[PDB]
Amino acid sequence: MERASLIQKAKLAEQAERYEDMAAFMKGAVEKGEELSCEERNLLSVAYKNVVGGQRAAWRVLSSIEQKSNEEGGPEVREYREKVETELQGVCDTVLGLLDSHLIKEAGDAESRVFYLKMKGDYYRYLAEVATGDDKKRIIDSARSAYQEAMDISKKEMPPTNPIRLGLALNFSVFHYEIANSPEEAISLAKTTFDEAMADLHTLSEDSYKDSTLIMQLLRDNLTLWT
Amino acid sequence: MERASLIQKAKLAEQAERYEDMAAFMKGAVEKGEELSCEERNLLSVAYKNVVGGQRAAWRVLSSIEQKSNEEGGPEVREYREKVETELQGVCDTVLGLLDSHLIKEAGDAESRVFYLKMKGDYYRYLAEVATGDDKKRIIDSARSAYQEAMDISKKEMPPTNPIRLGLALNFSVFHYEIANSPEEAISLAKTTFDEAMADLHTLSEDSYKDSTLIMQLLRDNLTLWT
Amino acid sequence: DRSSSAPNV
Amino acid sequence: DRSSSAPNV
Ligand SMILES: [Cl-]
Ligand SMILES: [Cl-]
Ligand SMILES: [Cl-]
Ligand SMILES: [Cl-]
Ligand SMILES: [Mg+2]
Ligand SMILES: [Mg+2]
Repeated sequence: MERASLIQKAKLAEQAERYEDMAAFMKGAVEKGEELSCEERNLLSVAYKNVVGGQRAAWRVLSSIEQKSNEEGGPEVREYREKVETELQGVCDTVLGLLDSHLIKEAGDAESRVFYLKMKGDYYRYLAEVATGDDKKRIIDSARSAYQEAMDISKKEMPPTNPIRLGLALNFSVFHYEIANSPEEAISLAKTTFDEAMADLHTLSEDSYKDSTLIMQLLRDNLTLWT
Repeated sequence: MERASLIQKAKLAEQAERYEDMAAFMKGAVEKGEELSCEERNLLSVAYKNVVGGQRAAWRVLSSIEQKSNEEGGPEVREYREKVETELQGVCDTVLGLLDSHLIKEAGDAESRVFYLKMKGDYYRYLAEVATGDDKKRIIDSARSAYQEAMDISKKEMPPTNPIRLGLALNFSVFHYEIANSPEEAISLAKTTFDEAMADLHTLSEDSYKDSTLIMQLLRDNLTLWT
Repeated sequence: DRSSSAPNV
Repeated sequence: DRSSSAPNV
């Protein structure tokens, strides 16, 4: 129906904590083919991240049990893990479909482009977490490509403390460590990102500082974990 | 499929926080027509309460917005409130269907019977929260009848500090206040329940005491609210 | 405020 | 433990 009605319903869904509905409303809004505002981008991202987040958490619980049994001591665990996986792949595919059909090519500015390319890398990363065989290889390649393009734009267009730039770098470092099994690249990126941002914090207002250091603390937390 | 496989999958669902799935598995298990153990009763109750809980929370958010607009200053809010309501009614109807088709008549002991009759009263109460007209009247009558039968059994078969008995009395008092608009009956029941239980707390072990006083505190909290 | 009802574990 | 990624508001 009308785009404005879909946005209204997405915001109602959000207040109601109805994230599947929220995502479906935002999908309909994207499909109108107009750009999304900052607010609207965030509605889309929050909705789908809540949906995939539930599936990822469930998949991890089930995969852990499944792995713990395929050592020593029915098909139920496997079967249910497979069901949740298929669901997760469907949601990731839907998001990537929106990004490739509409959002990336229609974005009118640098910030939007980085936002959507990062999302592209993230949803490939979530696919990579559950993938095997040839699927996993092609997914990993796709994630790296998306993240790297986003990184190139962000380095040209955004200051080092910019929260979008910081969050992209954080997630790409997670990719390197968890997905690509490149711990050295992970640490290198996280440390460089942190150091180049620390350099500029003394120039920031209270609110800017809070937004930047939220992400910077996560880079730090990962560095502790990874060393 | 096999009953044991359904129970296994319900417990996996629970660990995964997949409550819709959990409820569907427990529905299949009930439909095998054997009694549920204490553990299994609790799987069923947790699953469906999580599902209806999400819908109730959403309905309340939406109904509040809808009401706040039908004073001074599109159909979207109403339409979405109606969608969520229809969903909620479907879940409540499914639970009541299980209770009437299987659980109440097949229960082999007093505790089971009270548990299921209380559930019957609860799901009618959730229906009553969203009902209007003739539907609301018949639902309210049905809730009262179920609660009252449960109360009669619990008074004969359970001590005053029994957590099931206490929880039933709590929920029936909520019915009186919120649904029946009988504040005097609500207060009277809550106060009597509390006083008759307090009488016996000095006889309880640490663990029994904790289980009983959890519910007793809620009766107290309601009494504060209602006076 | 809404009244409290019995919790589930 | 799993690495932390960027939060959503
Ligand atoms: Cl329009
Ligand atoms: Cl399954
Ligand atoms: Cl069997
Ligand atoms: Cl709707
Ligand atoms: Mg699969
Ligand atoms: Mg209705």
